[PDB]
Amino acid sequence: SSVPSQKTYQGSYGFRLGFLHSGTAKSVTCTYSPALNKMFCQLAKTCPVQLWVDSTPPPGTRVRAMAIYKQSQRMTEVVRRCPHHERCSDSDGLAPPQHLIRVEGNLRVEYLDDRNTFRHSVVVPYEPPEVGSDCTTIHYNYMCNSSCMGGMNRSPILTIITLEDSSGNLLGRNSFEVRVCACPGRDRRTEEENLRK
Amino acid sequence: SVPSQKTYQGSYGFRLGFLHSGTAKSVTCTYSPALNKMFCQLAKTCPVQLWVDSTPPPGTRVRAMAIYKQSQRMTEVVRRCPHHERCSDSDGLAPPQHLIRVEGNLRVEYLDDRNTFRHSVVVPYEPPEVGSDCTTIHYNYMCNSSCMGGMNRSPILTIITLEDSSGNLLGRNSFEVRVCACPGRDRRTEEENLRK
DNA sequence: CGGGCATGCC
DNA sequence: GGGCATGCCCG
Ligand SMILES: [Zn+2]
Ligand SMILES: [Zn+2]
Repeated sequence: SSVPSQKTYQGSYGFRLGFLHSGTAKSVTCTYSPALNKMFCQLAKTCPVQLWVDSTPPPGTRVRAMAIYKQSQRMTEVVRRCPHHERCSDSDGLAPPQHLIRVEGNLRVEYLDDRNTFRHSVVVPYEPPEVGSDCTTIHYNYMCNSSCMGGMNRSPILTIITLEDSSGNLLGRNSFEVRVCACPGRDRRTEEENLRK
Repeated sequence: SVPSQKTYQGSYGFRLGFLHSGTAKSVTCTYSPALNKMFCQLAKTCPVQLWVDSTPPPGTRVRAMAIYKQSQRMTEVVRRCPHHERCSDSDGLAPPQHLIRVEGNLRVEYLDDRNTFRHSVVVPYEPPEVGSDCTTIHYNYMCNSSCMGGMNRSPILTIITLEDSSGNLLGRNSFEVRVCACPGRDRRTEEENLRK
């Protein structure tokens, strides 16, 4: 019916994202390309995303992740797990089986299947960093490959990360492209080389 | 539990023939005598010829069923993967879960077995048309051998049985099937892997 | 159909 | 990491 905004918005708290530096060994479970602003990862493997802010949002602030198709031809379509993976019983105990994006390690995670847009998202309460740290790290998992037939079917996606108050009002927004694939190092390297040809 | 795959020509001298289609990369259906194996593309016509020495009785039928070839999966029902089951490729006769359809036969019947839950497709036996010495059935395979959540790279066999009207066996033959994007490429590859 | 390549897997 | 199996796009 409509399309979510993907416009970078630092907001009043100076909200931005950070990623580890991981390298490009042919596989490697998760690697991020600064050149492409694109995460490359394997199915069900830890994808760390760092949340950086300048002030600190109030308690009750939430951090939401949602996938959308990058291409305008599919952008109104909801990003979901393919029929196979939806039915494969790899439940972590909380994530519903149709959801592409999961959060690891957080008892307070909530999954939303919006009644009106039909879009899936996963949301955790915002927490300040630990002592000795400058950022909050969320561990995401992507539960289908970009290639899965009947699901993403090779269509590229964006993950939109939004900072929101308790009622769902926008406080900040950032995004990154993601490719979920068998060989993240190889594929990251390939796409970076295509940028130099 | 596993249906028999024992070849028997039975009293009517029942056996199968296949077109001799060669190995151009993407030939739609091609059969390897050395491998007794059909290689074919998803949803493309796969002609299977029925040859008999004498005409079986009125009411005879011809059934096709797929089974897994490897012992570790032989007990599992062969079915289409979750994706293909749900794609919009119905012919309005075949159940969406069934791997094997018959095209061009309004008298086709499909069965899910009471006890084994295996799928099959059955058509009336018809004698060859005038000028012909065999009867051709046009099968279609509706999932690739490689499909995740289904065959998932496990080899299958198709078992063709000739049956009387009550289902009693008159004859049986079988062939391996690989459903794939490039049947010629893949046949030539397999036949080359036979050699030292 | 199919050269050329994308993308699974070990 | 290499490679090889095996699928898809658009001419
Ligand atoms: Zn999937
Ligand atoms: Zn399939």
